[PDB]
Amino acid sequence: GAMAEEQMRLPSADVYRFAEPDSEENIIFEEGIPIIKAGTVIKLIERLTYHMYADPNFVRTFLTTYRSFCKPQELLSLIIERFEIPEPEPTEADRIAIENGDQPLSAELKRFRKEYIQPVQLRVLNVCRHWVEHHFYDFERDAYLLQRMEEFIGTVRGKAMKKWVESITKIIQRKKIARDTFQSSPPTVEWHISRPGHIETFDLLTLHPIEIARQLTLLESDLYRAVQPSELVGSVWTKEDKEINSPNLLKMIRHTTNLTLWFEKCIVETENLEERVAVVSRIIEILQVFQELNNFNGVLEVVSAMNSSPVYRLDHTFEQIPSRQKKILEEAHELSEDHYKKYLAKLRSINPPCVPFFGIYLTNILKTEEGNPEVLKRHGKELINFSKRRKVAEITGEIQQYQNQPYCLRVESDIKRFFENLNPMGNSMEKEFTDYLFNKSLEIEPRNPKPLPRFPKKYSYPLKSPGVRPSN
Ligand SMILES: COc1cc2ncnc(N[C@H](C)c3cccc4ccccc34)c2cc1OC
Repeated sequence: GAMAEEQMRLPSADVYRFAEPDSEENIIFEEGIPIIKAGTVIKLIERLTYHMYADPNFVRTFLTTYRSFCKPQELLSLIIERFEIPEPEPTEADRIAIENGDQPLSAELKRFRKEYIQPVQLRVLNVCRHWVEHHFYDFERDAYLLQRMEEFIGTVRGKAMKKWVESITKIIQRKKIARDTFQSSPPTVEWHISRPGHIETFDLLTLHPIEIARQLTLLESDLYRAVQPSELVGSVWTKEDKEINSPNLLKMIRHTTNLTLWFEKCIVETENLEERVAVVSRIIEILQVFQELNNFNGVLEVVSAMNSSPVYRLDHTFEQIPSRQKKILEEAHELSEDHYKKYLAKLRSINPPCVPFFGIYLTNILKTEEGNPEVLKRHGKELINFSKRRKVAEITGEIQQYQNQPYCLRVESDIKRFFENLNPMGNSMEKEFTDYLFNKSLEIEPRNPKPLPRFPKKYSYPLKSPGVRPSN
């Protein structure tokens, strides 16, 4: 019948793997264009380059997430095999015309070429164009992958495929060369005790708190904007090959660790109580400027530092902090309460520019990865859970909508370098250092009923803050 006629027009399974009938044993949809819930790698590839209709949403999500279930080298091989479609044999009337010496009719072959081979091959090139344009990192990481792609794209003889090879060749040309401006007047760079150039005197209390907040916001904005979606998929930042797969993500996390621990270090290594109060007060001022700038990443780094085991227990220090600053810390902490309800409402209400709290995306992605299975079972056969990947991809999409928000703030190279080079842990491991920090906390403020000892001053310069109002 017509169902068999439609199927038998496609190539046979002994010579082509991407043309078997769809069943519950190899592909399932959710509930227009149907959304793919799960399937085999073969069926995913077929639907990635489906002949009847274009599916740009599935292409975007596939190329973002595929590394969680398929290697880059394996993906190339599959789209090559998908491209290399075998043509059906001519009919008996047509076949005899060849050995006689005459041109056949070839109506079934022309229709197959028109409505299958050409459409499928068109979609494969669209995937290649999307791959090189939006995920070039794969090709620069694995040089052999690029040679194969260039070799494949080089050997595509076609009239209708001429524009696609030209466009794909244009992008690799740009990406090869890509290896090697304010709208308003930025405010004047602020200084306090440390002079411009005197980099050896740079410190928490010697730099201006306004400028610490500005330079950290510029730094963190750049780090936030550098993170690519694929770095977050499949928990690849916690796997063995984390440094190659998730370098921008790891830079973000390590900065957060180093800044947070540096705040804690600054506090507990200031053993004199009155000096430690000035240190804590200055960090709260830094948070106030983070809040002015809508650098929520920054705000919650300060909250983390203040809520840490060595700092949160310093009752004698926080007694001397003015109620106004206590309230600022309370309201900052309140952002995180009830699954970040207040934070999320604040982030949606504001206009650009901002730096979103990065930690929440990592938390939610880790929950999705751990909470959903890697594969679904149907009739004994395991199928790749694509909905799991799409949910992770949807979270990385939220990250991307805040990645084009540059600040109207001038960089200070020396202050930038200071914060880029922070190494509060030194040559200690993290657990060792955080044990040291808590042991330091116990020394400076012993647990009751032990007495509170006095300690000498370490700072020879004035501790009064210049405040957080900028000059004008
Ligand atoms: C559920 O337990 C908590 C409730 C909190 N409620 C409000 N704020 C917190 N943290 C802020 C950042 C903060 C830190 C340290 C000293 C502060 C002193 C006065 C005002 C705020 C302080 C909280 C922290 C908690 O555990 C860590």
